[PDB]
Amino acid sequence: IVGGYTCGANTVPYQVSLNSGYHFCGGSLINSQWVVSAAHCYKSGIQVRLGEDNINVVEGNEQFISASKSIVHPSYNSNTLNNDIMLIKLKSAASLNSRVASISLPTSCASAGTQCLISGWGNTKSSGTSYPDVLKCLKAPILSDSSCKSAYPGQITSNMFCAGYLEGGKDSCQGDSGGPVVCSGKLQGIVSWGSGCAQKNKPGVYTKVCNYVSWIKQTIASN
Ligand SMILES: [Ca+2]
Repeated sequence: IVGGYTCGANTVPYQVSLNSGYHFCGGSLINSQWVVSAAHCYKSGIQVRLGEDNINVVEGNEQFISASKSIVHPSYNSNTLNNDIMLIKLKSAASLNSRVASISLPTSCASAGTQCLISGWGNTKSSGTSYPDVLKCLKAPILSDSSCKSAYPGQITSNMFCAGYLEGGKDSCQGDSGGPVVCSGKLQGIVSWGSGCAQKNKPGVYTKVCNYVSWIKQTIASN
């Protein structure tokens, strides 16, 4: 996260680190047994890490749980990142507590201007690399469809939205992928892609979760 702030330990309790020897993507807990993340985060042998703040330090509220199964969206296109969403089922159910809490799925889409909390352990530098050890947060609005598609002509689908600031300086970044975009108490977005981080006229692109709710709920119910 570039130009965000330290969330504070466990203030985003649905936030998950996906670990395969090291943190490589964020994810969002959606019930005790299921995490949503970006399909481009797909990797064999994920351990989901819940309750994390410092990802480098055991602070005492962690649960580490192996994935039993990943289901990438049927229509996921890795070239375009269209349908950039996947479900990861936990080998055993997370123990839900104040630090490990699921986030509601949307019952409808949010509109342009709605303020969202984006969080993650990705790069905090606009040009260079510094990765934080504690979870970073950014409040950012949903951008207009038109400003989204204007920034990335020929790349934005009805399954994607932009959030952030056209002026740049504040964005999600490498390491944040898969992570939550929460607006008004719902998971509206997943950290998907972008052109660099926090650049002018290059806001973050997010998987539009509200298009996927029936898919998630059917899939979870059948798995
Ligand atoms: Ca930790």
